[PDB]
Amino acid sequence: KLIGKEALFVILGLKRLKEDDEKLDKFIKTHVFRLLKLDMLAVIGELERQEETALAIKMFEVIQKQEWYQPDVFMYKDLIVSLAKSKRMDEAMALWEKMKKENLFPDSQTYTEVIRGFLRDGCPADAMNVYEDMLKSPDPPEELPFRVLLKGLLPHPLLRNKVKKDFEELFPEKHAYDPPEE
Repeated sequence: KLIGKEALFVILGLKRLKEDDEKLDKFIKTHVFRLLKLDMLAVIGELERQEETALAIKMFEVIQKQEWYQPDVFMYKDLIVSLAKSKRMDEAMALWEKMKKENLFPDSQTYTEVIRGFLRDGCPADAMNVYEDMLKSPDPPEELPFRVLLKGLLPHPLLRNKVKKDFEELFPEKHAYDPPEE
């Protein structure tokens, strides 16, 4: 992608001061608060990609305070997925709960990516939580998230069988000629 000069200066400075709480906070107040919207999104996106999740959480906190801020599912998705990839499952789940409270609407790929993230980290309970949220979505569920779950839940046949049963009951016709279980 595409990272401007101010955004790049901030990213290098945050990573530089990462372990000094004192210097970091002053740097944030001095160089990060003035960032324009596009540049803040650019900085949090790069931190998330690099899995500098502690700095990303700080950026998200600054962002929420901005005059232009409006809760966005993708902004939450990106952070949660970065957290799961860094094995901060509790922080990730907590952000997912906060997202739900803001009444946002994950698309199917969002449910699926979060679920894959939790399963990868060996957290079936968290995956199932997101799965149960997916079943309550306004949208009808797509099959892909079920295939992910059934393959990630082999070591946990009670969870896997429950998912398998939710599918057959939700897609009687589709279960028949296209098993996600298979």
